Amino acid sequence: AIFSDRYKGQRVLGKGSFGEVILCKDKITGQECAVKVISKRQVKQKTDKESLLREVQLLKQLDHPNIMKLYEFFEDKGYFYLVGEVYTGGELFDEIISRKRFSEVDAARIIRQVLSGITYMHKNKIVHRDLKPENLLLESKSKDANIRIIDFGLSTHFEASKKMKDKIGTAYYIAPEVLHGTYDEKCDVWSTGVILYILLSGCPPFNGANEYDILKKVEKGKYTFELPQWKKVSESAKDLIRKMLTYVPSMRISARDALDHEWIQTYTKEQISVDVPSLDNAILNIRQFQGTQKLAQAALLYMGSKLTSQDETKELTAIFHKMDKNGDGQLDRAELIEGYKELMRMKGQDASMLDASAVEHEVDQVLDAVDFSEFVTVAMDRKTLLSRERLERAFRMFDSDNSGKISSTELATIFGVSDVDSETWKSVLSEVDKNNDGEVDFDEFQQMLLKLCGN
Repeated sequence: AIFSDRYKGQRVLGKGSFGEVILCKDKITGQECAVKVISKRQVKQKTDKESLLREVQLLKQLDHPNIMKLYEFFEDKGYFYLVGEVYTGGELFDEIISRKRFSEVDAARIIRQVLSGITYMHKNKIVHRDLKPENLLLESKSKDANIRIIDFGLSTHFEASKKMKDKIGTAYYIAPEVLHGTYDEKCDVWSTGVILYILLSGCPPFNGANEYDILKKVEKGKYTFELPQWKKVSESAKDLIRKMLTYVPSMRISARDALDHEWIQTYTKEQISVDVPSLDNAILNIRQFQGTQKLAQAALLYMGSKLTSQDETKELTAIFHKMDKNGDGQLDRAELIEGYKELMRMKGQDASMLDASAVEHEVDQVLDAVDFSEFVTVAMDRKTLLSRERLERAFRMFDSDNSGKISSTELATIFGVSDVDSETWKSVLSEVDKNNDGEVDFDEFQQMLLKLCGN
């Protein structure tokens, strides 16, 4: 069976671990689904094909309210397609930052859900390994929505990307034993402990100015509850966190036992809410955390889209250059589709244009922009639109005081998370604005990113 015979792509949902997520629709039943499209060229497998098929077959038979359902699985020469249910509530942390109040009751409800999902998957011998806030989606846009964990069991069969645009955020949550090579399901308890620590304080327990510094702290495994905002927190919560962030995995609490912990039992009850305070400083610090992570990520995706744009601009120009037998006056719709399809056929059938019919429609959207090779320039900047828009929006969102500016200190934090060399971005700043006075506006920030990706 072929994926594109059964599903049509509707909208690009965005970048995930190992590939893009596409909103797709079943061509017969009209059923909407979220499809993760994993390119075999960017991601190599680290297990034989048979063991992947076996795990896929198992996953299709599993069901739990806090686990993203896997419906179907397809493979062609270029891609794996993981077809699952659509959730529209967005990422947990994005919902949390919009709240005005947040308490240990709210935290405990969240963590009980995550642990319930984890406990279930561990019973079926499935480990996540890459659990992080972006893998926690809410089922709907309502309040106190059900949490669905995504990407369970991918880690085992696909080696993670070494491109930093894909690694953003990963270092805070990885269990030390995963770094050293010997790990088991207890690594998911660690990651959840890290997430809980951030929920209650707004700051990562293992932090640093870049990936390496963070990984160094994880590997030593030492963390503290010294920050002022921990005074607001119960001793039971801190005791659970200590057990989840226990270094030696055999001494670390299981997911199932974490569910029976006093903190979970006490704070996931209805009447306790009337005598529990709101963790305002935690909400403030998580807002800062989330904004920073989304801007850094948007910056890297913007640089990546620009490099992809420049690659494809030149490739598509040459394809038409060849197809054209003689001179200009050669913009022929069928030939444009043939050339755009040639561009795609060289890489395969990508996520944004899964079918031959997807290219025809895309060319028409470009032509409907440009009446009846000006086609190339319009075609490419439409692809990067979601990156430019995401960048500016992430910039506005990070600029919470609406000052229009990001400070030098904020740039150091943003580029550190982005793993952009310190001496490099400072040099780029001087070329953009020679007389800058310790801050950049959006255009200046954008100019820096362009220079940081050879433009």
